Amino acid sequence: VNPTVFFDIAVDGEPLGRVSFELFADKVPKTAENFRALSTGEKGFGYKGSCFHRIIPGFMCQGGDFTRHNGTGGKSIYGEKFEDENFILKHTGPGILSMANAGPNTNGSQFFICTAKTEWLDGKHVVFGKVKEGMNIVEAMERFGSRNGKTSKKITIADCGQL
Repeated sequence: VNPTVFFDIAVDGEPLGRVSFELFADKVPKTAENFRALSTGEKGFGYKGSCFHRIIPGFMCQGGDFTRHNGTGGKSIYGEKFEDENFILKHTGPGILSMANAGPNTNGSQFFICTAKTEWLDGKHVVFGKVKEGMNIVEAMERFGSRNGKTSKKITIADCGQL
């Protein structure tokens, strides 16, 4: 059965809500397992305490950089990077969960939640999940963003894990 993880989001330290994701381990098992193990911190590191450093309304909320907190760091459980598993799944609309990267086969820990349809990233970013509950909480994160991505308040993952 496809695993389910959750984020407890905080805005400048104040609780905001819970976002839960369905990870399509059946279709992208390696990518979904990385994200799952970073949400539980079972490898010693992960997402708990990291932030959403780049939020663009109408585009996507991006986070997952738990070593440099600005988009220049992060690492997977398999090493500093790992390959593109497949591009079966498409960026069909809001709620999609896809992996960020700096070129072919450079996936680490940085993901982005689509707040819109982003079909131009098909074949370039691996889709591996979707928001299951708390899409309202993601839309509340979006309003603390800006056209260039700098957030007006600190959006953090106060807690994460598996359900």
